[PDB]
Amino acid sequence: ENYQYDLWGDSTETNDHVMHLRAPKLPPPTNEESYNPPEEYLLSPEEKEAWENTEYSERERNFIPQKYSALRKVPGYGESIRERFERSLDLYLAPR
Amino acid sequence: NKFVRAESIVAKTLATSREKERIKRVSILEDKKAKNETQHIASGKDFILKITEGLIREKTTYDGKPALLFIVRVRGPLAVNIPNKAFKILSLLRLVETNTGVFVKLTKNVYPLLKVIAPYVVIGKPSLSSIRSLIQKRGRIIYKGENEAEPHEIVLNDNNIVEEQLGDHGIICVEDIIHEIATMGESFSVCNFFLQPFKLNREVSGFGSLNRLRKIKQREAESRTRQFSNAATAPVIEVDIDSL
Amino acid sequence: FITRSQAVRKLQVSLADFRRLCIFKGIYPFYYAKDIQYLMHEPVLAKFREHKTFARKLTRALGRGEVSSAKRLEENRTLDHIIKERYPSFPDAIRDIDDALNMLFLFSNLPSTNQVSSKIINDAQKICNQWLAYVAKERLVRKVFVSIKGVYYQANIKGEEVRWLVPFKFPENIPSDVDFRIMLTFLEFYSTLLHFVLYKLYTDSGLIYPPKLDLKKDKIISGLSSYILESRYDSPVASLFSAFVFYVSREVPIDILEFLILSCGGNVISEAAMDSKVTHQIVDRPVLKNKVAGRTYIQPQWIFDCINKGELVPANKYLPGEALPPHLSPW
Amino acid sequence: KVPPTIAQFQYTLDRNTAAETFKLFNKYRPETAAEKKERLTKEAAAVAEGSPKPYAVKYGLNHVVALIENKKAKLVLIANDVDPIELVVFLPALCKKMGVPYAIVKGKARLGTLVNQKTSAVAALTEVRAEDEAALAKLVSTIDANFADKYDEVKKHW
Repeated sequence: ENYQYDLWGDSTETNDHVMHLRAPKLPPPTNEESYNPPEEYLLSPEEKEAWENTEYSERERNFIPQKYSALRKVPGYGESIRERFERSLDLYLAPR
Repeated sequence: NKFVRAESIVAKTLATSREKERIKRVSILEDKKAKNETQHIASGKDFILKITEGLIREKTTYDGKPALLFIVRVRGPLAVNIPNKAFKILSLLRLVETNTGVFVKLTKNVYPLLKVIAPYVVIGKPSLSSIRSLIQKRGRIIYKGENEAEPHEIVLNDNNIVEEQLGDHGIICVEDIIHEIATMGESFSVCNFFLQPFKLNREVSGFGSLNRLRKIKQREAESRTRQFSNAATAPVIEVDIDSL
Repeated sequence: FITRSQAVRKLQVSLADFRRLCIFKGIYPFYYAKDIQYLMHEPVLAKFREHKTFARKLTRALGRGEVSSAKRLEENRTLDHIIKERYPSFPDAIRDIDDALNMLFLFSNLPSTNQVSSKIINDAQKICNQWLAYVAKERLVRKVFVSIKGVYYQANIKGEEVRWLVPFKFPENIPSDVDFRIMLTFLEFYSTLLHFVLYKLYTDSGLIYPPKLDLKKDKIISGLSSYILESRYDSPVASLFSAFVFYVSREVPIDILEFLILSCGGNVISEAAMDSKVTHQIVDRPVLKNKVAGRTYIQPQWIFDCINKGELVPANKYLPGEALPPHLSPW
Repeated sequence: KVPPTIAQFQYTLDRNTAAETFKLFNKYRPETAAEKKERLTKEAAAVAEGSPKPYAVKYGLNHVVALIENKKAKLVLIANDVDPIELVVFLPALCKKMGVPYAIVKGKARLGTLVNQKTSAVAALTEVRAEDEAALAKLVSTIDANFADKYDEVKKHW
């Protein structure tokens, strides 16, 4: 019988007493990186080659937009773990 | 490299001789049963034993109905060199790899073959949810890579791959394979070959400080759950294979 | 100003334990000298050193050849009070729960491996199922976004607008570059925080906690729909598809579609569930061989567009095999 | 050089024979404090609500010495690294005079591991079950040829 207690209870105050609580900097909303984005953002072969040429840490646009009219046609994503691990590292491994 | 001790080789020889003696009797009994030599045998029919959780056993007569089954390697007997008679069967079924699994369809002829190699592996009927989870979270698929070589058995990365490989029997997504495995579909054999191994995660995988105690506990619990009956008439032992 | 080396020397703590303490205290880097002095008093460090000593004791017991002693030492052995100070109020915890939810969702799909205990994966899956059940019961979801890396789900818990990513149900790759040790330490705290928040919400306004899985249904339809719980309109997402049975073909995953329809208030049945008022069906195959008029065949995109809009748009640009309209970001 | 009585050590049970002796001894581990406590608590609980002698190895130096000279002990183990060597100089000769077989094993620490104690410097067994009596007799017979016949000239090597 654990966790059966109000951890926070009545509380309406923030950490403003000490302003060292830096904002978590949560990721912003998406930027049309959908499986069915506008046809204008359909990466061309030249654009795809240019994106592939760039290496890690210089890929601000870290997604290859493409159109998939069928859900089954969506390819598997294996880079999700690496990207979120990098986010976790950057959460607290950067000077502030 | 390592020197071979006399005791180890002697133990291996004794265990191999015992297993060969058991296997010869099992094969003779199975051949006689196939010939309908019911004149003098220990048991006319056969049974399948089930162990469930405190721990109690269940026994039921074998029923002539096909059913989906999953088999995993148990890594033993500890000191028995697999005889060619069973080695060929294991190699054909590609379960020789430790901790590897594969789905098979129960049949009247398959059951006697399983009886011979029953101690070497663990068998049972997985649940639909467990089958779906395993298929969607594991399973190797051999294909020709990009153009040249075919070492990429990693995972079913894209559904379009399944359409390309076969294209004909309507197998366009992983759910089609799941349905064909759960149901007694014709494509069960086709997709079964497509996914030859099922490399399930192994045990603690190490010794450590506490990991050594965990391994010892697992080993001692195996003896209290699994047992090498060695009886030529030993009923097949079913367990909750989904517990993983 | 002191540095990581000075902090480690003063605290007399291992690098992994130092990182764990920094994460549990959010001591962002040089390091904050004024905060390390406060960190000098930490029961978590005492527990860590006690566990380290117990490890040596267990190794000694194993070496001496005494299983009973080892069992006694192992049996005879938290972040609850840590959360008290790093989350001053519930709104802050709700705001910061985005990373915790994302980590739990990512780990729930990770296959069991030697580098990650299967118990951790099971706990993450249970937490994700509990969160999905809570969201469906409260219908607080407002927008759905599909991406190549998953579906960018979001919730409006107390107006937070948190955005939690749901990874696609597929075998997850396991690159050796990622250090699971740090990920495991993060996941432990995130799971504890999620458990606390879920219990608090369930007791204050939700349902019984912890919910129990539907054993009978868990054998066949394990997932969000396999949960049973009981207690003791603000947006179209909570009113759409009222009493509408949205059938789903074998191609699409029921787990994803069923969540949305159940949150709205409808029902979903899949052809593979068996392995009726069927007003609608979702089909993604190139050819609709079934060709039935009773079940309204519509591409699944319309559900997302209707959820993001709420007008129940017809299937005009949603015919099976027809190119779907661009999924513009609602933000 | 050392006197003839010294250097009688350094000739000890071999790895195979020592391993066999430890395996046989490992089957008679005396009940530890925790095991005895839990057993007694269970017995008391059963009594409140409403077996022969426990065979175990003898390791106490005083107890072992008392067992010797009475022919009760069937086998004796001697630690070679005993810091007060005077405590162990007379044990081999005394056992030989009494005709009790013994085998020297390297390491007091290793010897103590079989009795859940840091060091005991001695170990012996008197009672043995039927399943292990034959094994104990065979080990005793083997130890004779292994040690006594291989070092009949131990008096040399000053």
